[PDB]
Amino acid sequence: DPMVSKGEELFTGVVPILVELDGDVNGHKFSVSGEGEGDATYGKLTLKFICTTGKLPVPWPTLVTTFLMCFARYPDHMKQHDFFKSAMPEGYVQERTIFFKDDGNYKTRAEVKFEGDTLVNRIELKGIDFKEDGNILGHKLEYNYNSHNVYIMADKQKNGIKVNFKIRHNIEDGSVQLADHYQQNTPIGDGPVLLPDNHYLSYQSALSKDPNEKRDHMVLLEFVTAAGIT
Repeated sequence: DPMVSKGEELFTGVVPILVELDGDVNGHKFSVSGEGEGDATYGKLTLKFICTTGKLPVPWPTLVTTFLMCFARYPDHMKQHDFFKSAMPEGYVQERTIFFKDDGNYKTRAEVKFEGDTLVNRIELKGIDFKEDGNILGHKLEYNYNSHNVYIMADKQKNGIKVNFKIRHNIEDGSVQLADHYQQNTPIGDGPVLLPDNHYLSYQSALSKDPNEKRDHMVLLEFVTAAGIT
């Protein structure tokens, strides 16, 4: 299928990635840069993010979802449902509202596309209505991350997809902070895209620290696999 080919020929091997984020949460401004690589053959991403403005004013775990669904591994039987690769190289826009139960919300706009051989994710993030002393602005979330499925459905009238899901971040006292994600993606180009049947992506995420890094940062290892269309 020459449409499936175009996506295979873009993602076949290891692809370099660059991430850039500008954020303002409750007027606490910050910028983050990430670099790493993805190998969609294995659904694998390896990334390191650095807060280039100093201290990150929110917990690194709260940004993991915001910081590349094009690197999902779609099983062979599911390749006709991979919207994300089908939009490349022109890319797609990924927008979110993330509602932190009993606290503030993040609104995010990203553009994911190739710049030459490099896959780029440019993000603006605005957070409003946070509690200065809540779990987020008060840094009470643990530095870890649970596995989650993400359910993708077509958004046919917008030539794109909608995605809905809950992340539960562990709090230091042993409870959980719910982060309800609402998401929409639309292609940046005017060409055809694969609009999927309902399926999900399964995420595993591991957070760590670079022992030789003195700046505020996060090392992120993710594996992502499509399923749910037997």
